[PDB]
Amino acid sequence: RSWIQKVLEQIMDSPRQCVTPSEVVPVTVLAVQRYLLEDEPRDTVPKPPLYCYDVTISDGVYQEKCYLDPSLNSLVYQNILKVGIQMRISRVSCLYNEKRIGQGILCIDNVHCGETSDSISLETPFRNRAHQEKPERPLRGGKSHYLALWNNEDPYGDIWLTDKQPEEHNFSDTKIISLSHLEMTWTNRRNFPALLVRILHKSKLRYYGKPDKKMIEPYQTFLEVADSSGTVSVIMWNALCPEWYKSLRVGLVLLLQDYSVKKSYPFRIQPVPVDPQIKLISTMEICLNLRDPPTNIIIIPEKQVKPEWRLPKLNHRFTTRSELDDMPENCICDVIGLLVFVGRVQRSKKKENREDFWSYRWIHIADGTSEQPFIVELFSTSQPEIFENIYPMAYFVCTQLKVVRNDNQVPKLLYLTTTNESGVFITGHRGQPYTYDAKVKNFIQWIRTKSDSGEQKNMVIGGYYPYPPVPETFSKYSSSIKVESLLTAISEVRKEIEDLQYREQKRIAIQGIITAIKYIPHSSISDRWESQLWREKKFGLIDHLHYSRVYPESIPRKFMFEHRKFLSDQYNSQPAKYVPPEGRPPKLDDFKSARSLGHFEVTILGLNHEIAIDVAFLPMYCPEDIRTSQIDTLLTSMNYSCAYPQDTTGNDRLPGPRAVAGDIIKAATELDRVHIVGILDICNLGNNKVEVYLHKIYSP
Amino acid sequence: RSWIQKVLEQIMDSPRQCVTPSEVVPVTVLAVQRYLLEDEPRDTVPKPPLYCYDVTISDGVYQEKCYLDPSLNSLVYQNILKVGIQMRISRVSCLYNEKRIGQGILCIDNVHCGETSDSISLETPFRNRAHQEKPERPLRGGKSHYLALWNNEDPYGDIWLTDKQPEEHNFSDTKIISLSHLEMTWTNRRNFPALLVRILHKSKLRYYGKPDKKMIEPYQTFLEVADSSGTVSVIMWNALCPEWYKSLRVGLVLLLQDYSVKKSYPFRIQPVPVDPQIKLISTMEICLNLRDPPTNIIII
DNA sequence: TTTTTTTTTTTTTTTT
Repeated sequence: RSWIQKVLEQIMDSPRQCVTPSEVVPVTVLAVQRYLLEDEPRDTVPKPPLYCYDVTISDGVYQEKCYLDPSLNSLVYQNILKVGIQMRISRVSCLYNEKRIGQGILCIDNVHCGETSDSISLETPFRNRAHQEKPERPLRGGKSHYLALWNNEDPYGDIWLTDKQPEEHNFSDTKIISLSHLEMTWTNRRNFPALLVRILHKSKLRYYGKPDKKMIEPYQTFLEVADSSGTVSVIMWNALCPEWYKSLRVGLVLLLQDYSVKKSYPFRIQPVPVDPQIKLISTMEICLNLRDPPTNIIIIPEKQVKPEWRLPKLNHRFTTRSELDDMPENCICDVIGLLVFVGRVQRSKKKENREDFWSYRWIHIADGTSEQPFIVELFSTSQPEIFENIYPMAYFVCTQLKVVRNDNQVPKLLYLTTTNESGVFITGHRGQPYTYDAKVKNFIQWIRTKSDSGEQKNMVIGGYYPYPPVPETFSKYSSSIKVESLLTAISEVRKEIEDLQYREQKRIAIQGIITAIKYIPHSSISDRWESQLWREKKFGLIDHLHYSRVYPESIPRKFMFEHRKFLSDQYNSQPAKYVPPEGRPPKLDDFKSARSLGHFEVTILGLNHEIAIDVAFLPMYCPEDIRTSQIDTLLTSMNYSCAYPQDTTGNDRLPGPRAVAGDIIKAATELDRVHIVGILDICNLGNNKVEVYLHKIYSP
Repeated sequence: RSWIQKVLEQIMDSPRQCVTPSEVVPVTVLAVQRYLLEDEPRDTVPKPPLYCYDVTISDGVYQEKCYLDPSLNSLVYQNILKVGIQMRISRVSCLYNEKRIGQGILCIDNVHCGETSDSISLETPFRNRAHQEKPERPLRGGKSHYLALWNNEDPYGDIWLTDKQPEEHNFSDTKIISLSHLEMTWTNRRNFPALLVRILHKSKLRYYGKPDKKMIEPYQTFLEVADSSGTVSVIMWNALCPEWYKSLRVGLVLLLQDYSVKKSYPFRIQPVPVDPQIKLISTMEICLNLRDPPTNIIII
């Protein structure tokens, strides 16, 4: 028999009772689906976690979906409870979903997540066939739905339908009034007639679901649509995004018929159209709510489009690196280029809610117009299939990129960022979606010229990439940070490390003195230096923090199209559901390191000589940068270009890695008893793998 | 040159080590302030004092604000260590504040307080300019502040401002509701509209800064403002008190915006106003925290 | 005592 069935029979007739199971045999996790925790008593002092998770264990005989007790949510937060792990259940309890007629829900009250399972069989049947239903929904609570395991803007599950194709509708007997006319007469007329518009901007999803509120699929997406008489902001309400979101895209002629015109929202701004001729309507807004007969939205095909209507054409503000160099800040633009680098999918905490996160990742889009790549801060645009599976050597096109500039720092910062109404599309060979635009044709011409010339731009994927480089002087660094939180204590650092969540990144500043720096030939005369101060105070340290370890996934690795899937999966966000690995995968140490140096280990003794720490120094600058003076100092972590070397062909005479390592060690030795201000980078790679890499050493 | 300079140069390179000063020269106390003793280990059976003291001993040349070892607070409880006295420091130590960029701090660890000085100079320069920063703050801690020397219900220091003046806020399109309106509708109002209240009673300050919890300006004052017939016990939190307490007098017409509404604190005792005709709303209370823009509190 | 941010809302009259 199966441990699942044994436990179920053991605790089936004692609902909501904590019962240690008779026998504990490891079970295999196969999925972790997240959803909102609702219908629980929030009066409790430890406010219930905002979200709860369902774990789909398997026992070799049957696989059953379990509801993890929210008290254990920290395990999923730190990615300890992965997919395909050998967890052992120490406590179990039953629970009946009164909103449904089914069986008990095995509740995992206590667990001991272990190691990976060598036998991950997804062919096992489901003990409770209700669990194996086509629409994958949460165990508890009416018509509940699942959210993306990490962020709230990524569509996830099966409710997100993608089967809305154009339909031929005859417009005879239809009025299709102009948007300006509607703006004039939306406060008097009763039956708002039809509208023929074209989507010009599609924005990310917005999850406004709150606990203990009678809300069903609380999603809203903002669409800007334009006709021959202006443009308006169209908003899709809950229960409509699931059916239409994955299908609606920019450039689709829609026929909205039964809508609701409201006064518009003052806390949300309407993006300016690419073509200024389009008159902007700001006093009006169109709300699309799900209706009984699904006719409120119709995707009119292009073939039916008549020039007589003169519908506005989807334009684009495509920009090239050279042009971007001359564009003021906050000047929206579009970028088409070749992905020559992709970074980890890091996460940041929303400033509004402490339990929500943004998923972002840095990518160096590049073109033939300049020698520097577009640095784009790619936040999730509710396009997980493209965002998660993005790889170098791909023609990438984003839609709405706000320009961000900072000239105070000596390394002038010029990186683009994705806006709310942005979009991501991967292009293939000649411009697939945007061939007509001349800039796309020029980019394709450059691609062909490079291909026939035998030149290939260097490619990288993943790694430790703290793009924003701290300024050259601590005063300028602190000009933005508050005085009370500017610095921390070497002792308090431990809590900072222990507070981060999956891929949450943090930057802290610590006051101390470099005591001993050691060089670790990383890839496959003096490498260690010790300070007399260290030899004296090493025996009187209260707590010597040891975080000078570099993980294999923090080393950027040169991309290889053949191992594309493996390389991508080694740096994406943790998948929600297990998927068996094709054949055997290679070793993450089997790929060449895009870096060009070995990592050092820096020991810092606090100003009071009581506490110490061991950070790891991971410079990303090549010796050519040293020779041409593209680095503020040898103790920094980035060259000014903030980009990896391209087709390195000039290291024949330049000092080798060992010479640069000796220079770095000597520079560190120059700071013997000097109170320096280190800038550390704390990133938690999940599964209790927190990397603490040094960024900059601000000397007096 | 000076005793201060000699001792500091002697003990700068040995933080958290106790060294008898090379020379013991009487030094005049020119100031004595009191602040919370957080960041100390509360695991010792003799729990360290809830407050520590900073003494601005002055030599003939300079005066450098020092730190009094909490074990010496007995000399201040009896007022034996007062301003204007002459004392002979016997033990010193160097401590570095890890939340500020600055030089070492002299840690007084044993004194022999004598008698009043014959000549006290208030014009002696400050050796360390950091000590001379106009918004005076305690030597230890990041955003710490000095309390009053003896009682905790008296504003003290430069954090307390009196610069607030009446402002002519236009009421062209300001949505002003009544207190009873919130009383009936405050659990459904996603946004709480503006208010136009008038102060009736202003309470004495209350310091709730415990040593272990990390709080900034643990100052809290309860103001009984009454808009229209209704009256509620508004309560200002955190660092809002030392920006509006020395300025707000009873009878000032306040315009509170971007506020919060919650349940009345269980042990709260709302005072009855002079006029009985008013309604004493005692179910919900408006909390005024420091919003990033300075529009939350505007007096008309 | 402490404690912040976010959106959601459907419907049968007028003629002068």
